[PDB]
Amino acid sequence: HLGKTEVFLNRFALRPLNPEELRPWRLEVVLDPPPGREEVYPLLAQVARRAGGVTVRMGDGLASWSPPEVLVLEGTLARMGQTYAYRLYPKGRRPLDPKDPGERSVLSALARRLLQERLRRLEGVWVEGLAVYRREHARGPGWRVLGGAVLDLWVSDSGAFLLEVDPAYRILCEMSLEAWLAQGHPLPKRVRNAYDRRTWELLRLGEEDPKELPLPLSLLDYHASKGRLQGREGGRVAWVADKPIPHTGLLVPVLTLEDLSLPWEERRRRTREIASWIGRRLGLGTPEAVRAQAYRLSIPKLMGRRAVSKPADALRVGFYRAQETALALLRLDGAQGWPEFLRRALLRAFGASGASLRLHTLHAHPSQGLAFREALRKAKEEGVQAVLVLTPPMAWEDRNRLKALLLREGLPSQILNVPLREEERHRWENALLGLLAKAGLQVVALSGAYPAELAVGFDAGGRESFRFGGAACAVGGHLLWTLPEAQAGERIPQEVVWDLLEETLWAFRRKAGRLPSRVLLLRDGRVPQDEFALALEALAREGIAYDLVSVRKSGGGRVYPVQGRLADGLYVPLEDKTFLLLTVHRGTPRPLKLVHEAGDTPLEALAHQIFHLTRLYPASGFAFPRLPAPLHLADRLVKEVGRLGIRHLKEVDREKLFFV
DNA sequence: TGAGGTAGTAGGTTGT
RNA sequence: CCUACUACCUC
Ligand SMILES: [Mg+2]
Ligand SMILES: [Mg+2]
Ligand SMILES: [Mg+2]
Repeated sequence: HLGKTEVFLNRFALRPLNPEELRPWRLEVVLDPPPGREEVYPLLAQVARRAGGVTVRMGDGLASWSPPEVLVLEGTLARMGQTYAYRLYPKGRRPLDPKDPGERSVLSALARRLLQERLRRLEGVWVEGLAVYRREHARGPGWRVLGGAVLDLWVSDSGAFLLEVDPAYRILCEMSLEAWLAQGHPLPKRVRNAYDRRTWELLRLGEEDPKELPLPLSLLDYHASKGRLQGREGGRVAWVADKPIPHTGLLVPVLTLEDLSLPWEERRRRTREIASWIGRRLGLGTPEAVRAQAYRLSIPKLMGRRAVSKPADALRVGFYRAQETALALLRLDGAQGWPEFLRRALLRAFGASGASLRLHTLHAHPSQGLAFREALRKAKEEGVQAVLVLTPPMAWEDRNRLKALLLREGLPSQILNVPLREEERHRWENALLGLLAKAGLQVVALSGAYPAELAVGFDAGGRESFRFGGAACAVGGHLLWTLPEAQAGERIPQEVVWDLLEETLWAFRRKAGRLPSRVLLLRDGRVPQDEFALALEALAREGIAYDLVSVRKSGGGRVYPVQGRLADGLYVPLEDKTFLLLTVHRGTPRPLKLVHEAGDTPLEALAHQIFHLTRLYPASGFAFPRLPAPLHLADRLVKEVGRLGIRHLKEVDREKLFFV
């Protein structure tokens, strides 16, 4: 199993803190008028920033790595109107212990402030936050592309600086939203006001006069009175958007699509060079790239009717559990009837599978109106389970409407763009897999022994002020989804998690004849304090064992091999109850960083299962998703519900995956 | 709307 | 940490 290797990650070990840095200067803060119980953290922190030097926040005070005699121990900070005045008092020096978690926390704070305060005063270039840009990758007429490392410098257990490096580019332009438009470039989709820092969604140009424009004063007079039209020359009008709003000599463009990924090996090179450079110029010593041992993991045994290397091959071999089913066709283009090949391809797959299938054809059209909805009612009534939609590229709005309409009839839909050709294999072969998943068929499954019988993933909606908390089970070592719950933010209500979970327990109970022994709980991103409290409590009582795991996409940094190829499916244990995974294999892989939040399973065992769940995804076809099937499924569910409403999911079978 | 990835651009979860 | 969108590559 454990085909052990050794690969170092994009971190670096540097000189151990000196005695002085272990004894930071302590200061006291006297801000009058006294802040509100609620207005402290953001204020008390902007006071340190104001105080100058490498100083951070120290609980109810400040802590510095700079002699008080070079700080601004008096001044006045302003936050949200009120102008409170501050006053620092030098109050000794307390020794800090890196061995302690709580103490080390502030030292690492100072260390980041150090890195920022010392990088800013280099003859180099910009320093946008944690970022740094040495050279220039390109300098076209109107745009400039500078390249950089994004950095972080913290303190370890032993008390030595740790410097994490990761190369990154930046697209910055000089020309105005007018000189750039006159230079001969199409209208951007994003603009940022040059008096402020707020941005807009540039909709069009205004066929109106600046001076004679009626504002809610005079348009050209507004920006004039505010002294914004000095040293410049406002051009023509422009309808920005949040309902339009007048605004082009004052606006600036946000370049993105207009006007290259770093090669895998050519990235680790620039990573070390930037390190040698940041330690040499900052007097932090010779960077010792931190290496770690990895483990090649067991290959997944994905199996249709017969074992298979990828879900797409399940089309010529057969499905894992194909039941009798009938699909439908909806052409929003000209012609009628299934294309010859899409039919041959389906009958073969269902031939192999052994189940019988009947292709239908909807002789209706959306434009008919309600006549159209009954065309569906009749289709469903005749036994149709899912419908393939051949239509030229639709608009987002028209797309959701049609999707939502069919769902209101209990018919998931897989869209496929009419400009189609037989030799576009991957295209329509995936279209079929996606249709079939939506129909309720289990394309492939996993052969093997896994610690948990049930695997559920939780995520959170998007868009509008509110989100949708949602989860989706995976019965036995078939997949299904549950009815989501609209919530205020990203934290999922404690009893909402439980109820969502309970549904998957009971789903499993329906499939097997018994409650699960053990469940694998996968939360997308960080797991807000105690959002799984009520959940894990219950599982305990009900005598079913568990494992919670933060699956984080960002923050896994990089991981390069000491020498040779980078193997697919590396298990890279890090600290305690936390490890990496490079679950996939053009650019440079971004490893997932998992964190065992509760349970007693060996990390090696979790990593194994998690990695295997990767290949369980139905509409994947010729490539597997980066995270586990359940977590990836919860993502899309949550996404589509938030996209086109929860109101439609009412009459939709939970075993049908409409969101894929 | 074939799907997966990584790579940009914004804006901003939770709990400092 | 996450929520989106856009562009390139790949089967
Ligand atoms: Mg999330
Ligand atoms: Mg997500
Ligand atoms: Mg799909």
